[PDB]
Amino acid sequence: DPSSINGGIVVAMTGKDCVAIACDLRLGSQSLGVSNKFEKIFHYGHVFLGITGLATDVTTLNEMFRYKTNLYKLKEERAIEPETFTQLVSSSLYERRFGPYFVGPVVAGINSKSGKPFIAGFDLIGCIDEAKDFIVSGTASDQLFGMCESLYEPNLEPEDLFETISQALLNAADRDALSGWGAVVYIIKKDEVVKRYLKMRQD
Amino acid sequence: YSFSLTTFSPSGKLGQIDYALTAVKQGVTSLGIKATNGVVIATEKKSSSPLAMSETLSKVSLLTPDIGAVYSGMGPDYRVLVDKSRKVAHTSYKRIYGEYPPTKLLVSEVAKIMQEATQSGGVRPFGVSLLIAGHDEFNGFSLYQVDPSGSYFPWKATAIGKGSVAAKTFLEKRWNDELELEDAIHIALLTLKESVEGEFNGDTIELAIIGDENPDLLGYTGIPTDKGPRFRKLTSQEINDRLEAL
Amino acid sequence: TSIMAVTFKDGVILGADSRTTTGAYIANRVTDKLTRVHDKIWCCRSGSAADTQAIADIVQYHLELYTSQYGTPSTETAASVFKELCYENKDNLTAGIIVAGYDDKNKGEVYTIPLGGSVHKLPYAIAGSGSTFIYGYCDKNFRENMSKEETVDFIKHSLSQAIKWDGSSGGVIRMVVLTAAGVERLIFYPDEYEQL
Amino acid sequence: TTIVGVKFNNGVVIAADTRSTQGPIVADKNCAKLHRISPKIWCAGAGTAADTEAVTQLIGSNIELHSLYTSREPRVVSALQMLKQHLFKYQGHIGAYLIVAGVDPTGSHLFSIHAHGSTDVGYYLSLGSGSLAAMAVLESHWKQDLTKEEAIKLASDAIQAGIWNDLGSGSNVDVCVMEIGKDAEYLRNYLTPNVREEKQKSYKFPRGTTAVLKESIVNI
Amino acid sequence: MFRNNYDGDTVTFSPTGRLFQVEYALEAIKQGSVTVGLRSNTHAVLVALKRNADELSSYQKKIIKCDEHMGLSLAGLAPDARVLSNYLRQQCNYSSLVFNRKLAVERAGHLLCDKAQKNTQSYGGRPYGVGLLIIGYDKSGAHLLEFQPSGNVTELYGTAIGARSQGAKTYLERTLDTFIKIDGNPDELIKAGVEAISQSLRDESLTVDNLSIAIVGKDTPFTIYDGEAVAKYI
Amino acid sequence: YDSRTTIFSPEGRLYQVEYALESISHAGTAIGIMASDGIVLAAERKVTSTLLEQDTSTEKLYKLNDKIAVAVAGLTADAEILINTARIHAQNYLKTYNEDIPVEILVRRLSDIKQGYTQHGGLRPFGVSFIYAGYDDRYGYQLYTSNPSGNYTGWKAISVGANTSAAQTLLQMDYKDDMKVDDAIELALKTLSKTTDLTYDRLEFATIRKGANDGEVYQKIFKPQEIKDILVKTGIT
Amino acid sequence: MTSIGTGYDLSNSVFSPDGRNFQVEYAVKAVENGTTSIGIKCNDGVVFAVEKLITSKLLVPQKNVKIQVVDRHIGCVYSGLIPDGRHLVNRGREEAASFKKLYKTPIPIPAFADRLGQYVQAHTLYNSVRPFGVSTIFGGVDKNGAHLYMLEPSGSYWGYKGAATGKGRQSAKAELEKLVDHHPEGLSAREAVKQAAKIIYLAHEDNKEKDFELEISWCSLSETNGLHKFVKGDLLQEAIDFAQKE
Amino acid sequence: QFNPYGDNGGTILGIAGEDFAVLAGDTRNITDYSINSRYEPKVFDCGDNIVMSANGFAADGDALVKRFKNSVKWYHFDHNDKKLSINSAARNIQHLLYGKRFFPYYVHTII
Amino acid sequence: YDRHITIFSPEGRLYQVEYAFKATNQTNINSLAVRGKDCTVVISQKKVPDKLLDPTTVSYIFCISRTIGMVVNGPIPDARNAALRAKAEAAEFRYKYGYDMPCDVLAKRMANLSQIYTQRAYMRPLGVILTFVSVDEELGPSIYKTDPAGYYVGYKATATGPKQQEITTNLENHFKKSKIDHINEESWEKVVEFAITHMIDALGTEFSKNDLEVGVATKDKFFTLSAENIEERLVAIAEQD
Ligand SMILES: [Mg+2]
Ligand SMILES: [Mg+2]
Ligand SMILES: [Mg+2]
Ligand SMILES: [Mg+2]
Ligand SMILES: [Mg+2]
Ligand SMILES: [Mg+2]
Repeated sequence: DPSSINGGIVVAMTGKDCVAIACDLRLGSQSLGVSNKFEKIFHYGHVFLGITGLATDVTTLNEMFRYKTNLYKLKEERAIEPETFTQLVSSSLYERRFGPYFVGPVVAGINSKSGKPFIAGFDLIGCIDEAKDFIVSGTASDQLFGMCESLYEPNLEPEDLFETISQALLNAADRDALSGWGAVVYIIKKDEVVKRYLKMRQD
Repeated sequence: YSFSLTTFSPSGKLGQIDYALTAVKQGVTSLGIKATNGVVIATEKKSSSPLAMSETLSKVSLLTPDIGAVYSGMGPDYRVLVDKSRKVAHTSYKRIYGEYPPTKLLVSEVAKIMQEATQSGGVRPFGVSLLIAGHDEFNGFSLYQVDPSGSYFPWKATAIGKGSVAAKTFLEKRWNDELELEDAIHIALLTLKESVEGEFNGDTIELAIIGDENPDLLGYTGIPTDKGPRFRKLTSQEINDRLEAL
Repeated sequence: TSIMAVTFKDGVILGADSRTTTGAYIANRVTDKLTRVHDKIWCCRSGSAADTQAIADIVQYHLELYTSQYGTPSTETAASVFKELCYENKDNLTAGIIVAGYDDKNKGEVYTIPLGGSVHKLPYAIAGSGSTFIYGYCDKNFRENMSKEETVDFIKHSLSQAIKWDGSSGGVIRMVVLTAAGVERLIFYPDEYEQL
Repeated sequence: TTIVGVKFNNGVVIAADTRSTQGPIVADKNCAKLHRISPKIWCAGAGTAADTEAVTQLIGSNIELHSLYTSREPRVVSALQMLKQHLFKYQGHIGAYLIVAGVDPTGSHLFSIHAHGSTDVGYYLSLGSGSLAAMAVLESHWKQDLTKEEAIKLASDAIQAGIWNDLGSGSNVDVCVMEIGKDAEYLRNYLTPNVREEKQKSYKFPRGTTAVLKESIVNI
Repeated sequence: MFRNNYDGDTVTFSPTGRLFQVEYALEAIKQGSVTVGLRSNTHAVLVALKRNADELSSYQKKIIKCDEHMGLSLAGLAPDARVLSNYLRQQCNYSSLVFNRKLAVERAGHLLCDKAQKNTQSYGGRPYGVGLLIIGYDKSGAHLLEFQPSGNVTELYGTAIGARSQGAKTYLERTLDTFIKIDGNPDELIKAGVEAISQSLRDESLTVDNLSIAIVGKDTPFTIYDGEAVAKYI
Repeated sequence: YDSRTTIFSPEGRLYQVEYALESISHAGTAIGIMASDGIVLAAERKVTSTLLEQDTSTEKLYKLNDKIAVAVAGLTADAEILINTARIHAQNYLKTYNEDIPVEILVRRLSDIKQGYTQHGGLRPFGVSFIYAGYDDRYGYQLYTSNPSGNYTGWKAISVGANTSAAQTLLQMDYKDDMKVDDAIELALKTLSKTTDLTYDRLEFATIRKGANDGEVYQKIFKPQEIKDILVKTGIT
Repeated sequence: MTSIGTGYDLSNSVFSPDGRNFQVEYAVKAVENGTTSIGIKCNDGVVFAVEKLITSKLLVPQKNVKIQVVDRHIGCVYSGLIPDGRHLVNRGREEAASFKKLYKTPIPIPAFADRLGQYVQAHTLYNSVRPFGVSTIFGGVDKNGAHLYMLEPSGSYWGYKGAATGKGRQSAKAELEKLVDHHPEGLSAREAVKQAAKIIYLAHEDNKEKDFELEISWCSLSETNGLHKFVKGDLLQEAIDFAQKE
Repeated sequence: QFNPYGDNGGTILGIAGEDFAVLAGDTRNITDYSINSRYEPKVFDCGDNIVMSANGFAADGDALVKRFKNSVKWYHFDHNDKKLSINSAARNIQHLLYGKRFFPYYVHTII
Repeated sequence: YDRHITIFSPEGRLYQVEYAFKATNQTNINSLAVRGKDCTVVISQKKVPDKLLDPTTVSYIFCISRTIGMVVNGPIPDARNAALRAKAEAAEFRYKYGYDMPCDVLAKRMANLSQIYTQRAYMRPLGVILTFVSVDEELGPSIYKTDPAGYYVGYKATATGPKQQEITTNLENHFKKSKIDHINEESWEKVVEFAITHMIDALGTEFSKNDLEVGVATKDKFFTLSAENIEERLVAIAEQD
């Protein structure tokens, strides 16, 4: 199936006045690993989007959303919020109901007005996972579910959230042949965003 | 008729738009007043027969839960714009974002609709001007006029139609940037009272406000994050109440 | 499903079981398969429930339009409209429909429209999965010009037997009576028809 | 999924479980399956989750326009015709399966609707993977002329049957009560009989547990 | 002077209910040269006078076969004649392929009528400005039809259209009792026709260059005589 | 016959285009001035009442993207149509090439749309003239105009709308081939002051300049009070 | 009347200041130049008759048939621009076939009347066509008996006891009226045939200069089993002899 | 599953002489093991001294001969009864056949 | 242009629409509609002078749906164009939305179609005034009237025709006196009688059974009266012994 040709994973988690989102770096073609630097996480203003699945669609969706959000900012005269972007992603996906993009997007961000952390996931045709502890996606989503349900607890400080989402991603990835090969982690607060590249197994 | 019927004349003016405005200037007065905690829009309900029931018609229309409109000029042009405006709010905004459009963008869509009638082949421009009152989370309360040309301007207060010159004048004197909705309602009434020839009660006046959220108009409980609509039209009773203790 | 319609001396009676299944699950045990498309023109439904509801709906619309423009449509005309929809869309419908009506000239009429969209006028018609089991019974017990009571009995006996043998049939027996006096709905419960 | 509908003497009640599943995995353990078509018309869905949500929104939008246009309260039968005609047009490919309930100027209504466009009507209904367990309860405990409190209890018992017996279902009960003459009453997590027990330990890592190659500030 | 206000398009009645654009179309026929049609019970015949531009040019065809049992002659707009006769060819052909049936001449006339009519009731085009004489031989015998720009088609024993055609038309009325009885004698029916068209000559004579003749009938497929083929009749 | 928009006059003139230009010469004046390190856009507002909500609008200047803005003269509603196609064109280019659109390329496309209306289709032309201010890494700071003829030209300084010839004269007078963006502002305000038929409530103002913090390009749509404070410091108070 | 509506009579679908459409009234003037045609409703049927002007002896007798059949049960005859008449009948044939295809029963006469009417009035809606230059008399037998109608260039139609149009219509109408007065109990189809021949004969005195040929058709329950048939042979001659005696 | 093609048997035979040609066919028409007709001609005079047989699926064969005869009719209309030469008939028949290259007449043509 | 197509005159008027209104009086007949407690009655003059006409085919009243009746003031072919359109709209509405089209909703719909002909050059307005009646399931007895300007409104009662101001003032006076907005009779017959009596009064003429036509809406259906029932009504109000 198309959603397991290139491989890769995304996970997002909420913490106290923070959210985090993470992904691996792999792009392969079946068993052949090809790119060691294929990030799966993008941002439009202060809203983050991670995307797993077919790499060509990952790239396409990014461009589509940069396009849509840029127009939004121009017309609305303010940058899009995570809640609103979430609906936009959903309807964009559903528009292709019968010829869908083979993706599993994930949204993370902090609403500029409430200061409230927000995450969501989607199936390939736009169904929204409204859950607000963690969201997982990709070829190691089973592993991720297991890691998150285990390691997660609510209202982690950013420094602690960083360890949690890191260990969830790293350990899930090492049990998946199609994921891994590097990772990036974003810790997102109101006034600061920190990106980090994790050290992991290279097999 | 596959050619524009609005064209430029040697003075550079566009006749059909001007004549559209003339129709507007001929219409019954209507007005809008923006307060610090709300906006009011108002018009007179001239019944073209006493056997007619004016309640069955509505010159003030809800567009979204937070946005309403009133008009001067040709009523049927207005009615049709109202239908189009409600639909475009769903088709170009709510179905994409799951949110109602903010006022200025909805005003902008209606402006497009009107601009198009002044350029497309085989059609006359709309013969109305709208006043549109709204609220949205990031801009607060606003008030716009759209003209037959598709031009729109934001107002603190204004009047349109027949008695608009005197009404704009009255409004210039009484308006300040600290009116509360109740002041704005009161002033709107006093203003409409000049324009009104004939009867003047809660039955010949239409009046709506964009103000606080009304949870009691939601129709359901249980989603606490769910905001009531800010738009409310005043009853005949409510309008008479204010009129006696004017 | 077990559906039939029977002309008699004063008009026509439609009958049906009330069972709708998906697999071996009875999704509806009290289905109403007797569907009205005009005052004294009704139909019995078998086959895909989506298809037969969708067909009857559009036929009701056509006959409403017919009425405001041309006057009262005939039973035949209603059968014509059903047929046209069933025949033209044969490759995408599973609908076995009996059309039954009353009027002052013909009294009762019955048109069965099998899969494929052909149409057949008949003094009575049986249809649906359960009808196979009652071919011989109905042939031996139907008379032309029965009374209302004799006709109710015939259908009760007929559908009771079809329900007995057919897993796709069951529930209550529904009947609609079309005559000059108007439209009458009847119902019979298992404890009545299972003893016949 | 387990959804049910139950009519009572003065309205209708709708209820659902709260588990959504990617295969044998639970994606959302506290999902919301009770959707609003209009203030007093609510629906619960099973089948393809995106189709169920999308079609809900489409009709809700149109019902709203219809209502504004006609200056009338939306009618349940209108949602019914619009939905079934849309689903039929798509020949089953929109995998929506819904129980739609409501009150309007003509009274109180309860319908089911399937992906191919067929509809049923009754006093009590169930859909989704847990519908056989729920229907077993309904068939055991329904009676005509339920009070509101009895129809809530019955519908809530039916969802429970699916929560406990259907692997496709689980977690919490949500109900909406639509009574004639009143505001619809949406009860989110009316029941929460499945709280995780406290874990045996905290898995918070000591800070610095995770190896980093490089670090940098991103500018929004 | 008043007519000038109501004659701009075929979609405008004059205050007395005239369509001047259709009336003007009739005048286009008078700019053509004369052609005659006539018939008995066994044969139908056309005679045409062909024009040249000068002594260096050919003479323009006036007669067009539409099928084995049907053809026509024209006076007026040549392009119009090309359009309408191709249309007839198609209708005859359609009748043959689908029904294995020769198109009746009466039915050919009706189809022609309906097509021309449409041009007279809608904005955008113009009436056909050509006249057609149609001969044929079908199951009900020999036929002659006259087509007008208005679409109106009339069944006649004989007629003439085009410039100076009144003379021939008078001669055909005058000789009616005689020519309709010329049965089993095609050359004699042709002679009557040549004689008729001769009444429409003004200081000009029928030659192997300008004279065109057509005939159809019982056991006689639609045939067109030009050049030396017409000499025996001159 | 001059009602018909895509037919030549007997002098090979296009009347509707010419009349559209007449209409524009009666619109609120807009200036654009290019400095060595920035561009200035200024528009005097046609409409004035005291009850007009001057803040929260800006209806003569528009961002087309992060790097390009326009100033409008003519039917504001006509403008909005073309402004919206432009924003879309700029986004398509970004989507296709993953680069920002070169200013001239965006300009040429809108000019082509305008041109189209002059050659086919029977619809009236748009009654707008645009001054485009933009930056790209190929040509740096740029200034263009376009009018209903569908013509476009590049400028070091320019005006459109009412009193254009009066404005052009002043700009021809006090323009140095390499000024500084703060002077071009002053010049702009002076020139609008010398042709006004002048307060902050009647002005819209924007700049595009090197952010100085650092190496990047910035678009500022001046707020009303900002316009006030810049109106005094240049002695128009 | 102002017969000429100067400035409002130059294109179809334009309302004159008194609410007339002059093009339609002009189309009527062409109908008044046509040959006379009539219809007589009888006891179980309808009869049609038309005057056919023998413009030249070159016309072949009994050819150039004017009365047309629609479906199997409807006759049509018209006066004015004959090709407009065929055009309308072509439309009627499609409408009839289309009705018969969906609904199986032959199109009822009032239903057929309204199909023709809407089509005819559709041609008074736009300047891109002209009105029909015919008045059409038509009808037949259905489940409700005999029906006879006349349809004008405006699209206007009504049912009739007897109908006349064309040049000699005033004369014909007068005889139709005497006929009505004289037969309160009804008129047999055979009788109506003869009486129809007489009437066309009397009307012909308006075109007395030219010869004419008589064409008659009917549709009757007892005579043609409710199918449209041309009156021929002895019955025809019997009516011709009768008409002449008067 | 609708099969649009059939096989009607029959055999045909063309031989050219110095100043003549011959086209022969049997008159039998078949369906599987049955005889539809013992005399159903399949060699046709198409005019202009052109004879033709399209053998195989008789429905396609008939259709092809029909289309060709029509092609002659129009050739004559277009060119004042000019004889269609045999080489010209052949090239034309090429086009009729290749026109249906993706849904072919299931026949063997000889002229 | 502005005297011929629906574009603005310098006074911001639409002449073809104004002229379209003039067309509505061309049939020279008046209608009135009145509401009862539980019915709506529509009445219109019927003038059939030509004795060759079948009077039973002459009607300006139409059964739009099972519940909606319509009476038209204006020429019959524009009248029948509208009648056909409304019938189709009402059928489509029931099919799409699953309930009977309300009278005011049908009126609005037709009003909108009408406003479109005032905005698009190529279509002319219909020269008609459409009075719609029903006993609506939510609103009760209802009268909604539409004009060639695309305007409509609901009415306590209304009248249309050359002598409409006469009939109108006759009704206003009655409704002033009465202090309610409908006729307090349950019997549709009494409501019909009322309407005939007040029309006779306002027009200064008597009527025979052939001089008018009558439609009646109830909760169940809209129906028209035979000349026989009309006569029966005329007798009910006969003041001579
Ligand atoms: Mg996965
Ligand atoms: Mg791995
Ligand atoms: Mg490896
Ligand atoms: Mg059973
Ligand atoms: Mg050759
Ligand atoms: Mg118009």
